[PDB]
Formats: sequence, structure tokens, C-alpha cells
Amino acid sequence: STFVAKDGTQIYFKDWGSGKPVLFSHGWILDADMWEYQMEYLSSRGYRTIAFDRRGFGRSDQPWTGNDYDTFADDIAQLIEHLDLKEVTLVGFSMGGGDVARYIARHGSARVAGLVLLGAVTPLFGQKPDYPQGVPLDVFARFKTELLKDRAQFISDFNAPFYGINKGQVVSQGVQTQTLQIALLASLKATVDCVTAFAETDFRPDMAKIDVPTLVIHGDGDQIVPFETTGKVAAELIKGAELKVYKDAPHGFAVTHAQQLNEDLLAFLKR
Amino acid sequence: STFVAKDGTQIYFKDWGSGKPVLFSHGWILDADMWEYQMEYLSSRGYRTIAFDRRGFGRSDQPWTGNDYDTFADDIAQLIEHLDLKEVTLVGFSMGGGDVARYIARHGSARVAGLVLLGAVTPLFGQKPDYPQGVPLDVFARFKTELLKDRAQFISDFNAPFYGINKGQVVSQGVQTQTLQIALLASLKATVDCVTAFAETDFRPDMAKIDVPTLVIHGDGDQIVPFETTGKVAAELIKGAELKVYKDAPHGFAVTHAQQLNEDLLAFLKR
Amino acid sequence: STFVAKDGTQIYFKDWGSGKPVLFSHGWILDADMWEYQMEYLSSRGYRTIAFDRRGFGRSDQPWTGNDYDTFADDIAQLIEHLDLKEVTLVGFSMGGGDVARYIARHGSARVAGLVLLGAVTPLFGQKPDYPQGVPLDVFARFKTELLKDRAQFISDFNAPFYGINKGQVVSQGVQTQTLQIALLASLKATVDCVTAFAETDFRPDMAKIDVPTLVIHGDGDQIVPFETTGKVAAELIKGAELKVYKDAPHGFAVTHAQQLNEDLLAFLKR
Ligand SMILES: [Cl-]
Ligand SMILES: [Cl-]
Ligand SMILES: [Cl-]
Ligand SMILES: [Cl-]
Ligand SMILES: [Cl-]
Repeated sequence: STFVAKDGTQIYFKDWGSGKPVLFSHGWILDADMWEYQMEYLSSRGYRTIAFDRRGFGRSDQPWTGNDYDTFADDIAQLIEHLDLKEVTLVGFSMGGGDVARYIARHGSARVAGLVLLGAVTPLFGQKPDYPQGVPLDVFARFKTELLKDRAQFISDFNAPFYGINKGQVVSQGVQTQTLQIALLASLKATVDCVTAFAETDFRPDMAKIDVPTLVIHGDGDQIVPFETTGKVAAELIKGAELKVYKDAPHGFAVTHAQQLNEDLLAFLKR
Repeated sequence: STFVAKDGTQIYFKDWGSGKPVLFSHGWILDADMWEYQMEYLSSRGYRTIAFDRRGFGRSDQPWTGNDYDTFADDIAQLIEHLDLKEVTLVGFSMGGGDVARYIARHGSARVAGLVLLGAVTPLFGQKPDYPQGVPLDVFARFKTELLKDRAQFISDFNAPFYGINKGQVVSQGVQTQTLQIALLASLKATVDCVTAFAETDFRPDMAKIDVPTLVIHGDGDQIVPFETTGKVAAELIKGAELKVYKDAPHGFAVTHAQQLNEDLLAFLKR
Repeated sequence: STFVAKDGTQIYFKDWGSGKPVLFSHGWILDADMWEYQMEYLSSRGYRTIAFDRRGFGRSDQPWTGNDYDTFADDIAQLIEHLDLKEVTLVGFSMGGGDVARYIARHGSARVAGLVLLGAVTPLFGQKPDYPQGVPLDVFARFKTELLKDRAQFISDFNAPFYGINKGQVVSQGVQTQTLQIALLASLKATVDCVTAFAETDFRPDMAKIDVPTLVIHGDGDQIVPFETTGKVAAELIKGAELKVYKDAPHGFAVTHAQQLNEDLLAFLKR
């Protein structure tokens, strides 16, 4: 399915099953397919599951402008409006944790039953004056330089630390092939602009606005989005949030810990 | 090109050339591109060729519902009506033999000049009480279990018995790459529901409804859809059907036996 | 974005940034993504960048008919008209040098500020009675035969001479994977007809119609489109054209010499 955002950007989404809705926001160089197993799992068990390709990614249009969290958050608002969703459980992975938090901050939580932040960049990923423990901006600047030289090889090399294959996690060649295939669908421009966005955007004000049940899940072996300065802090800053730590899990844990995640999502929805 | 099915599903198709129409229905985890050489061959020789991506596959939408042979047959009916096709020769490969057969069973043959069943699941693939020679259902249940764990690696491993590479057929790396790339476009949900559909659907009543010239072609090395219990029987059950057995040919014989298939299709059309 | 051509063919394009427009025409078995680094570079520096997927390629429709330079040129005209572009700099790579030249030839240069020809087939690629130095037609006949047997393996094998990898150019596996992925999106029919088109079409008359500033760039290690009989002659035949030769550069120099190309394009636009 598609809808057209305010600026004319066409956004691809899937809307499966019926019942209470669960809306998924994918990570960086991924698309809505990263959620296919969670969607099948929950839609076969009485839920409606919705997942979009972020602007610039997968099957969506690739606009030059609007590659920032405020626009990402408003794109989600438009999707929710378009389908007239109510009591939605928002689920964000990695950089996609930021647009679901920012949606709540910009639009409130009247339509929202709950929030799930999976290996998410919230509440803040990069360094700030009062957050020297964040990732230094020159680290991201280097990634951008590499992406602007050869993004295809960048993505290909990113598979190992993403899935923790370099630390003994086991992920098939098939999954690695699918990951690269999907990543190459994306815009070079959106790919690089998203680094800027997740490097620099501060979601600490957003955390104070989250007034729904919230589950934070993070792998403490995550090489991409460090657990200690992201998920651990998000769970403390969000009132009433629950935290689950998957021991030694990598960033790409929707793959390596698929069944555990499916069960945790179900348990949260049935709380 | 696209048409929209009754339930809102957008379906991609290609419609090439002019003349008497030949409408192709692809196999499992493939899409309309599996026919590109047959389409070029026949459309360069004065036929109109049409091939669609089944719902849930290729460039088509991925609906949660309607992944069953009655709906697939009705999709084909909608395409035929969409383009107002007459004297159409229907050509179905593998699981795609089922939806062309079920189209005739549900809609009759007023628009149909002839039927070709290529390595097809017809008349019945899975075991029934009166068909113990069919494939036991626990075989398909295991496939579903494996697809719900890692469909990307399932498809990758499937290449070998599909093309008979495991038994000495020679197929390029290029073709194996293209096969996996196209398979990964598909929905996880459609991929799994199709297994249920081809495992359990009985097309034996459909065979009695086929009242047009019919050619059945099957490889006798077919490791996926066994000739003895499918194409052999389909040819005996359809009145006036002709049977061609490709010696030592695998399931993926539109690739391994491309030229022979092209020439046999042309001869059938010219009969 | 998309527009619909005269014959109903839907063509995908990207339109990025603002400022003076630069319209890019890709090579054979590529798509608009081949320009992503040039588009990012120029659109980050005050230019509007536009690149389309040629009919039969990438994300565009795959028509049976119209796979010829006159139609290609008219598709470009229709895109220029669709966006009401003025003072456009046309940039064509490889076979795409032909449709920008033919667009000037058929429609004039009222809308055009400049022309850039990159490893282009202009002014004539294949042999003619007065051009025995051209590539013999049996060479292209053999490519077509191979493509009509196994286009996927043809493309895979083409990576090496395209990028000069067989002559010590260094190109990542990621770029080669991306090149194959994009090529496989294309129509078999379009892929084959384009060979006929660039083999046989004579752009020598077109050269005399080009009355705008023109930069010709070509690598003199080009194994696909020989510098001596194409770019070298195009630069001599177009009044006032500038020529730059990249020493030992291959056909796929937008990849191997990306930064040098970006800087040359920018220098040209600023002249
Ligand atoms: Cl269960
Ligand atoms: Cl608390
Ligand atoms: Cl009979
Ligand atoms: Cl010169
Ligand atoms: Cl040089």
C-alpha cells in the first residue's frame, strides 16, 4: 500500500491482519521487511500489524528534503491519520526508535496504547556538551565520508558488527544477502542524511513526554548503538518503563533473537 | 502495468506484443520474469504474451488475506477481463498450474483456446486418504517451519534441487543470483501460505472441467513436483491432453530446457 | 517520481535539490542510481539534479515497443516538458550519450544550456559502409545471442571489462553486486533491443545540430566503447567542444574516477 505525505513523498507500507494495531518503524539501511517475522507472528495471533518503508528507503520515494526526525515523526502521524489508527502500540528499532518517540513528542499519545524501543538510539546517541559519553561526531563524520565513496561496500562490511558475526553470532548468508539487497534500494542521500539525524538529534525532551506503558529491549553486546548510553538511559528517563536486556545480543537481534523478541512483544501486548 | 483486484490488491503484469494472447502463471517464489525468454520468443513470432506477479510476489502488493487458489484463480479472471482477452492460451508452471486450472474450473473456458501445464502440481500434490502416493503433509509442515525461521537461506538452499544442480544440471551463478533476488521480493506470509495452498488443494475435480486442447510437459528428474503423481496423472485425467516428458529434466526446466520449451510452446500454438 | 510517456509507458525519475537543472541519462543495464554520487555532489552545491530510469530499466515500465533512440529522445523531451526545465545541462553516459544527442537533434536546444558526453557511443559505435573502423555488427549479434541464452550470467561477466577489473582497476564486491542487482531489474527485451539501438544508430548528423557548450569525457582504457572511434571523434565533430581524456580509465569511470568526474562536472557548470 502507499500514502502521499504532505510534501508529495509517496510512502510504501504493509497493513496485515485485524485487531489492535501495532506499528513498526525500521532501523537505518533496512525497510519494512525487517519486521516480516514479527508481523506474521502477531497477525496470526489476533493483531493488526503495520510497517512502512521510511522515506528514502525500500519501496518509498527518495526525496532530497525532509530527511530529519521531525519529518519522520510527521510521516508516522500521517500514516496513523490515513488508517485512522487508535490504541496503537508503536515499535521502533535502532534509529526507528527516534521517530516513534518524536511522533509522541510532536503529536501526543491520544492514539497510542504503548511503546517499544528495540536497540534504539533514544534518548541520545551522539555527544553533546552535557553528554560526552555519547558517540563523538567525528565517528559519524567518518561513516559519512565512507558512504559518500562507496555505500555498497560500507553496507556489506556493516553486516558483521550489525549482527555480531565478528563475536560468534551465527547469521546465514541468505540473511546477509537480503540485508544488502534491501539496503541498496535506499537513496544515497537519505542514507547519509539519516547518519546526521541520528548523530545529532536529542530525544531527552521526548522521554519526559512519554506517558504510556513502555518496554525497552536492548542487547548488551550491541556494537552499533551502545546499550549503556542509550537503552539503559531511555528506560530510566521514561516513567514506568520496563527494561529487558538480551545477554550478549547484537544490534541485529530481531534476527538472532527472533523467537525471544516475538514472545516478549506478545507478552507486552497482553499485559 | 498494474491492475487492482476486487479486495484492493495491486498486481503487476507485463503485456508484450500483439496477436493471439498467451497468459503465463509463474511458480512458487518466482515472479513474471521467469517467463522473459518464452515471452520474447513468442512475441517476436507474432503472439501477445502476458505474465503477472502473483499476489504476495515480485512487484505485486502483499495482502495478508486471499493467499489461496480460489483467489489466485479469480485474480487471473480479473486480468483476463481487465484486458478483454479472447482465445487465450494459459500456461502455468509448478504451483501456477493450479491457478490456471482453478480459473477454468471456476469461470469456464469461453475465453480459453488451450492449456499448458509445465512441471505442475496438478491434479493433486499432497497426500489424501485416497492418494497415499502424494507428498506427506509433514514434509510441507517442515518447509513452513524452516521458512518461518529463515526464508532467505531456505530459498538459497532450494536452488540446488529446484534446478537439479544437486544431480549434475549446470545452471549459472547469474541465474541462481537472480532467482534468490526475485524470491526475496516476495512476502514471507504469501510464501508460507502458498505452501499450505499447494500442499492441500485438490484439483482432481478441475481436471474434469478442462475441455480445451491441453499440453502437459514435465521433467522426469523433477525433485520438487514428482512427475509420476502429478503431470502423468493430469495428462490421463484431462480428455484429449497430450504429454511430453523431458528426459532427466529438473523442476526448473524453463531454464535448463529453455529452447526445447520455446519450440514446444510454439508448436502447440500452431497445432 | 513518475511521468507517463506518449505511448502509456510509466518512467521513474528522481528530482533533487533546487537551482539550475542538470539532467542525467544512464548507460546500458544500469538505472538512475548510477548517478547518485554526482547528484548528491551537485545538489549539495546549489544545483537541481534529475535522473530517470530509461524505459525497460530500473523502476520504469517495460514496454515491448519503443526501445529505440528516437523514442528515448522523445521520453527525455517529455520529462523536460513535464518539469518545465530551462537552461538544462544534459549529461549522458555510454549509450545514454545517444538519447541526449538525439533529443537535441529532434527538439532543438532552446531548453539546453550545455551537453556532457561521458564514455558515450556518440557519434557512431558500430560499423557503417563509410565507417569500417566502427565495431563490427557480428560482435553485437553475438552479445544478443548470449543475452537471449543467459542475461544474468552475461551481466555478471560484463562487470570485469566494464570496470577494468581485468586490467588492475580496483572496484569493491559491493559495487559489483549493486551493478548486477540493478541490471536484473531490467527487461530482457529492453536489454536486447538497446544493443540493436546502440549498434546501428548513427549520431553523426546529430553532432552538427549541437550548438551549445559541450564537454566530452572518455577513458582511453575503455574496453567497451573505444575512445578512438567515439569520444575522440565526437569532440572533433561538435563545434567548440572540449575534450578530457582520463588516462587508462575504464568504461565504468563514474565509479573508478568519481571525485575527478564530480569536480569536472562542477567546473563545467561554473564556466
Ligand atoms: Cl503459540
Ligand atoms: Cl519510574
Ligand atoms: Cl482422452
Ligand atoms: Cl578535440
Ligand atoms: Cl587523468
